[PDB]
Amino acid sequence: PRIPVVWIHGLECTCCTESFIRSAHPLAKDVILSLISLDYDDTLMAAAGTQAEEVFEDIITQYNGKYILAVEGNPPLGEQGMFCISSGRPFIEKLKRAAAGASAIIAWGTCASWGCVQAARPNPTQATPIDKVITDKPIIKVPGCPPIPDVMSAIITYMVTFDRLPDVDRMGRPLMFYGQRIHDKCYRRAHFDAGEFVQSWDDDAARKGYCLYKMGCKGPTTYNACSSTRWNDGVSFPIQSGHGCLGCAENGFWDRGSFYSRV
Amino acid sequence: PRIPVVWIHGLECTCCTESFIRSAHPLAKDVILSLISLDYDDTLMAAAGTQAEEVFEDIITQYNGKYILAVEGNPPLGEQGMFCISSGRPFIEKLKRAAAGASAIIAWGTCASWGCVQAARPNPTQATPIDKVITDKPIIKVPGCPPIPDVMSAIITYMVTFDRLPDVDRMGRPLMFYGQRIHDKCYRRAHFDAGEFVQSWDDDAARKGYCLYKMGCKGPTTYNACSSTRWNDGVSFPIQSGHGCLGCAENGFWDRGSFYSRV
Amino acid sequence: STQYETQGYTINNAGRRLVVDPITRIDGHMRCEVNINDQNVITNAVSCGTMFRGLEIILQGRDPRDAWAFVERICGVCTGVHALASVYAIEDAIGIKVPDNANIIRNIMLATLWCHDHLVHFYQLAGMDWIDVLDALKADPRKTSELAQSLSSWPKSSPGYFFDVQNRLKKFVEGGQLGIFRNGYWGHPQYKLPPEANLMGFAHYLEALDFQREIVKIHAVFGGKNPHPNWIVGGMPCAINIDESGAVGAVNMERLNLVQSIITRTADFINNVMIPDALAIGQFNKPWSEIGTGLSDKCVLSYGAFPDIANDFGEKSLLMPGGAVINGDFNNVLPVDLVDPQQVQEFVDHAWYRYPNDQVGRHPFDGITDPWYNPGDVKGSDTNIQQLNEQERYSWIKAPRWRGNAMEVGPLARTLIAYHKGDAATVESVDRMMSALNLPLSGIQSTLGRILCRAHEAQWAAGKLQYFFDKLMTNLKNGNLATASTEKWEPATWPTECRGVGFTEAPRGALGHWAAIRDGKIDLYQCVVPTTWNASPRDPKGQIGAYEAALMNTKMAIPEQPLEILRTLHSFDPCLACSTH
Amino acid sequence: STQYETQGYTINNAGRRLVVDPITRIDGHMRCEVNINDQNVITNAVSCGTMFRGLEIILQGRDPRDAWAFVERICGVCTGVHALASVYAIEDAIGIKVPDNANIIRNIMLATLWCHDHLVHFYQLAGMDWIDVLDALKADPRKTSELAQSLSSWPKSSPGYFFDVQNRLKKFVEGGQLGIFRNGYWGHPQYKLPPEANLMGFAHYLEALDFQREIVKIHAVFGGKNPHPNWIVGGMPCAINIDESGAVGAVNMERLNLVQSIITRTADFINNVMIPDALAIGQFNKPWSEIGTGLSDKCVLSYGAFPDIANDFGEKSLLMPGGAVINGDFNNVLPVDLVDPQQVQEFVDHAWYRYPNDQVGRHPFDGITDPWYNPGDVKGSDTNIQQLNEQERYSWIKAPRWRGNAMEVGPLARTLIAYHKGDAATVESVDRMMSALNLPLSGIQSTLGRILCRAHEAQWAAGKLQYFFDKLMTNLKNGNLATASTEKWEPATWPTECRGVGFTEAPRGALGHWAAIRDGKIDLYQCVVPTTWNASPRDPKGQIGAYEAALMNTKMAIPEQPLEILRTLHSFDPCLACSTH
Ligand code: SF4
Ligand code: SF4
Ligand code: FCO
Ligand code: FCO
Ligand code: SF3
Ligand code: SF3
Ligand code: F3S
Ligand code: F3S
Ligand SMILES: [Cl-]
Ligand SMILES: [Cl-]
Ligand SMILES: [Li+]
Ligand SMILES: [Mg+2]
Ligand SMILES: [Mg+2]
Ligand code: NI
Ligand code: NI
Repeated sequence: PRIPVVWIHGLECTCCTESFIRSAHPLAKDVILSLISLDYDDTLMAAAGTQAEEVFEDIITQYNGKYILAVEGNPPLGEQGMFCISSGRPFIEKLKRAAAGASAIIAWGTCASWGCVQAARPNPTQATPIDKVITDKPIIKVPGCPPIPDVMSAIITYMVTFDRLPDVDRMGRPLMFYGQRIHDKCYRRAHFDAGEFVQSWDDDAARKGYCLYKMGCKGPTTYNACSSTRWNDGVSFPIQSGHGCLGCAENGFWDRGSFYSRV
Repeated sequence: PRIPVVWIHGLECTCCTESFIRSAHPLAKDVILSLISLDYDDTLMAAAGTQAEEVFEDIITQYNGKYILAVEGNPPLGEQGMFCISSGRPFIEKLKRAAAGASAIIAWGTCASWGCVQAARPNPTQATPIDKVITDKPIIKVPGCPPIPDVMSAIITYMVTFDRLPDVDRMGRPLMFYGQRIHDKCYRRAHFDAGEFVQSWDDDAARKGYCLYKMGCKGPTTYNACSSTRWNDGVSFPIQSGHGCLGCAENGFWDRGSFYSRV
Repeated sequence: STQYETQGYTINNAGRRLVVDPITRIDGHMRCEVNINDQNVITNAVSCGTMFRGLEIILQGRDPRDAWAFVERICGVCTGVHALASVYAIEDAIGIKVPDNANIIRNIMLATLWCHDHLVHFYQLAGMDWIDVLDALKADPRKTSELAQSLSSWPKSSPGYFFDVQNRLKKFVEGGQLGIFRNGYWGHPQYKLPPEANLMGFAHYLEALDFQREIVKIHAVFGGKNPHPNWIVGGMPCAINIDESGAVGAVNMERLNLVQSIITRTADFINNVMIPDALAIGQFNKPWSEIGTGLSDKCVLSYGAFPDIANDFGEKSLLMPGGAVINGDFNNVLPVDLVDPQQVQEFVDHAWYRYPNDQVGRHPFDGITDPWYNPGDVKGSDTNIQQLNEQERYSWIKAPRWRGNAMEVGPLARTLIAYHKGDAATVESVDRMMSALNLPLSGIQSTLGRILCRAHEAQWAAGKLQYFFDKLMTNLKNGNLATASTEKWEPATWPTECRGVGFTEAPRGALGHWAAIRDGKIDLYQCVVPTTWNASPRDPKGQIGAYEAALMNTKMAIPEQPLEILRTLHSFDPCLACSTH
Repeated sequence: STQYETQGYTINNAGRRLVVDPITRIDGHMRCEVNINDQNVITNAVSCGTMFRGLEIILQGRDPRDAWAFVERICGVCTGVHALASVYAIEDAIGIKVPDNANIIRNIMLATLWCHDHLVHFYQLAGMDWIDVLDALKADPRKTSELAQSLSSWPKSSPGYFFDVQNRLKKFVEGGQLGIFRNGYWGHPQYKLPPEANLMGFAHYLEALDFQREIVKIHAVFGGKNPHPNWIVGGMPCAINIDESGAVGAVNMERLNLVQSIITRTADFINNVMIPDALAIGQFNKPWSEIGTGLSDKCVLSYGAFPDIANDFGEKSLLMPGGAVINGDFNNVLPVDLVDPQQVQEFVDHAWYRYPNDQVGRHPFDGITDPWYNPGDVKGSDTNIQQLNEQERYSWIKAPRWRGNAMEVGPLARTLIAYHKGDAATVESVDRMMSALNLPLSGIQSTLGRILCRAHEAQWAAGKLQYFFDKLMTNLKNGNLATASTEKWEPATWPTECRGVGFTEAPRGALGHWAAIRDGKIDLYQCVVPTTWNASPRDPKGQIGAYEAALMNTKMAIPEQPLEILRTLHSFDPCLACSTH
């Protein structure tokens, strides 16, 4: 038997679910077929409507205390929670029901971890991260917009293989992938040290891969694995393709000034 | 019709030929079937003995002045050249005959470019690089022990697509991949600049990916693409897997002191 | 109960009410209700978007150069398309022209998205409406090999392969942990494929799930990552260096070689796996050529996309045609103008928003996004919707109209516009496809037609990837490397007040972003998105949108099992985050 | 001319002389000469290594910690195995014991090399001796599909696939640029496959050329790069961190996931592509079970490899057994000791080197590498050789012997040793293979048998990769992370004078490095390599080595076309850079 997993969705753009299916090793196919039992997921499941409600109720009842709850997105507190409606009622009610039976919770992405774009000024829906609503369960935060595909699958395989949650920093992020800054493992750091900077797009410096600090790179304040593990089977990351880090793994990154203003 | 290529082998270990077939994009299959005509190659060809000699003669006669000569390895001047014998004669005679009909010469690897391991002290065979014997033909040096697979295939695709030789530095190395040092694009540079070094193998610093300078890393004096393009479809490079650079793309790298003495 | 007439339909809310909430195998966040008569035929259909975030509000006061990064997060499924529309809109406002390589690369980014998004929809989202997965356990592996080999040259077809796939599914099911297959519609009488076709289709579902991850490596090379690649106002940030020192720091011959390898593999998969599977669904389900027509024989809309002449958005430049048809008159394809206030307008009389006068429609340069949750009597409470009240406000999606007409957008819409403008390639392709199915042209205006059109667009986009790559390489051979214009990067160079429109064809249909800039900041930012059109609620005349129309008049075999509703809704590829933003 | 008797052969150099120089589809650097009688039967065979570099001379005065990197460059085909032998030798001399995870990772490095080197040999080196590539143009694609599907569950078998491969080959040759196929032996009467089997094997040649690049990703993870990965004295440099800060700088769960993915894919390709093709070659070429026996029914040697108990090189630890057989007595598997001066010795009476007494053999701790190019009374001259003189010195390869006996090493040798020691997995594999061909056990002692044993060993090594990976993960679950011992890393900790032996089984056979350290520097470093055994020249008794013996008594159909000589030589996988170093 495989460990039961329930995956729910609040206010979100689906980027973390899409990132998960990009995994190169293990393939998402093999995670679903061999490593976990993905027992509820609105984006992939056959059943809809009353048949999907029956799956949800049956799984959280039969496996009470024993399933992992994956959460993508967040609950809005505005309009009595009716900015996000599921089966006719506020999403927050489904979140609390699912959390009550879970052994542990994975908060995928900056939305579930912190708030992300819907929580940026002026936050019209009062979007609120999972840990401010669910206060009596272990929550592992895996931030990024979205997190790296092979980081997502590595965290899953760690938990299944070792039969334990990853060790975390003071904010609940796994030490393995969030312990160091982007700028502490960046291949352009030689240029930063030398004062060798891109000053305007497509200048001679940009064509030699010089540092993006003066173009607004937020690598120096951002914790993630993009400059080492990289993205999409190791093919690239934002800086390697010529754009500064946005700071997308960090709480409040949308409201720290323009992406093109210096750290 | 595809461009004729003759590939010959002096004193060598076959590592550059093996590197070529590791190419991820284009596949070596597609280079041989669709981009070039690989008309002579002792490691792959069907014909042997007198039938292989007939191929060599027919190709260099019918395509005189029109083929590219690829060279792996180097000629020995000791024992009248009989440290490397081909068709019962010194290898140097096959090199001179092949070079005379070529439009241009690609010196693959540190052996062909500089000497490599057989030329390290005391150089028992008097192994000598190609450009000290052939002085009247363009020679592009592609050094490394061996060079990176997808560098080899990118140089080939450049030459076919653009119908010209790559621009070179003052040593004859392509600027595209040999213009910068390993240490100028190394992802551990932040640790170098902070004084954060591995001091003994498998210490706490080693387990965090700290800089390998105190373990003998020669990245500061070595020009190649290993820290940006990386090896084997981008999977790794020497430093990323925990060993300092040996300096293997540079002339004389075997005789610069121990690999574990600081640069 | 009441009844009224609109667009040739009789909308009647007598009879049994059925609710489908959640709709699954979409991004999320949709509710559907219908009424059925005593013959189990739909006489009323209600489309509801169940979430809202408010990106149009969040964008106020941002730097226009940053806008693309915010609006890209409207959606991670159609990832990149909102960034493209944003940079187009800001460049139109300020008066910026980009270099030819930046335009070519942006066209590569959009074609890559079309390939990926259309492929994953066919298999992972719509596929299980047509393939009975559990029935695959009854197939003969040798007969499955025989079927596959009769439809395609694709290599992966051995009897041992299909046996191995079948045994993996058997072991998955045997322990009772059916995962995504639990409590499905398996055995419904509208599943018409034989067991061998169900096994072949399931094997391909799994091949597509693996292969889709490779396509987006093109977005990683030019845009850093996928989902959510990076872009700039003025071009792209991916500087090019082929033959100079430091090419290790830029898009070089090795990076371009990787892109070419992905293009070839992507065309091969779509042409030899997806295309034959789509044609086979058509062969075994011909009655669905007459179900779900909706507005597709009445009113269809395309803005056009893929400008081949850099910075020229006119008819001679756009590779994917734009135009509008209304009142079923396909002999007169009409021109679209996104600045004309009498063309695109949005209504909120049946949506959860405030206007000063809800009986009139607002063009997006006059748009208002003032959320107001007000469901009226829903037979429960404000926090317990038992039955939406479609006589009043029932959705977070606004109601867009074109000259007051309700339109369908997306692959079928685009195919009909190009066909009736006389695009020769389109005419030939459509005629040959319908000939092979032994169906009339009118068969394309249906739920089956939406699926066939999407697959033939994936094929078209995979061919255009090679065309665009070859144009890039031609420029590099001629020494033209530029990827960004920075003459107007600094805000001191901008007009004090200006406005612009950015438009394209996203995988789901016509997309526009309307932006007004004042004193260096965003003053207004309004989006009208393809699923906003298709999933629209009603307007002050009671006119119904594309989803509600396509569900009207549909027979259900088993009212409690909504397979026919799912087939038609999934044929549009709904993106509800896009629809509400 | 002369005639003498040795090892049951009559060695006779009267009659017509044939020369094959260059030997191709090897690493390079071999010359072969034979004499044939009136009946086209080989009566004399001469094996010559035509290069030398002198690594044993270059290593003098180097730091022992550096030696692995120099000797790795003996060979890029068997890349890594000389580094492994080196670190073993230096650790044996100094008295270093490595942590369990370093030993497990070294075993993974060796098993990875076995899988890669054996697979590439089967297709790219030996395959064209058995497959007639031009005859593939005559095959029927549907009959090719049917054949492939009768032999294997491998998915890639459609008629369309085989037609596409056939058309690629047809296009390749239609400009008259035949490349690697030019002036081949196509149509020779010894080509016995039907056209459908030629097309199947050629498709597989191309599949293997593509797939082999993936296997070595395991070397890149643990060793940085392939070819020529990195190692250390004391363990491996690839520090592990699974669950602590900074795991992005080390071997972490994502890196281990990549290794697991390669292992599964490698096992699947070997078991479903290489294994059925090797058996098919056997079915269609059964007479080659009686050709090329040589020394394989007389004298065979293995040192043994893959220590499962860290730092224990004894019989209870080694997963691949060691032992020697002489005089055809397979009932008496003898133990091997690499320190005993009466066991391994090298002679130079027929090689281009100086000894104080060339009539005696020297153990490697007493070894001498003093090059002396002296070909004597050749036909032609010293810089233009027409015929080597095998009565005098004729090669850069030294002549190794075991207790004075000439031995065969490599996959067939190891298989015979393991079989006759009673290894259960070996006995089962061999018995099942020979049963499938309806051949007696003695059929393995042959040119065909060498090929079958190599395929057997690729399957064995792919299974052991999973075993070792699981052992690594079990240690990590228990908190055992160590990868290096550094208490004797500094030279001041070493004995002032010490010596050691490092040994293993490389893909081509028994490998040993003998090292002496004095005053912190290498004082002596001698290598005896598998192809040095098999390609050996004669000794003072006139005893012949494995290649010369396997060529004796072979019938040739066409004397001017050396196909039968190539088949037998290629069956040993010659590595001439290894042989001479
Ligand atoms: S590009 Fe960004 S992360 Fe990299 S060195 Fe420069 S500032 Fe730091
Ligand atoms: S590991 Fe080597 S190349 Fe990298 S920063 Fe340190 S010294 Fe430089
Ligand atoms: N395609 C797509 Fe998403 C929607 N609807 C956008 O734009
Ligand atoms: N295998 C191999 Fe190479 C040889 N002979 C070594 O050692
Ligand atoms: Fe993956 S849902 Fe996409 S917006 Fe930033 S994390 Fe959220
Ligand atoms: Fe590729 S042959 Fe290998 S030793 Fe250093 S380059 Fe030489
Ligand atoms: S923008 Fe996000 S994806 Fe990585 S490089 Fe910066 S944390
Ligand atoms: S040893 Fe060679 S492979 Fe690259 S990292 Fe240093 S130049
Ligand atoms: Cl946030
Ligand atoms: Cl050198
Ligand atoms: Li030891
Ligand atoms: Mg809007
Ligand atoms: Mg030796
Ligand atoms: Ni979307
Ligand atoms: Ni070798």
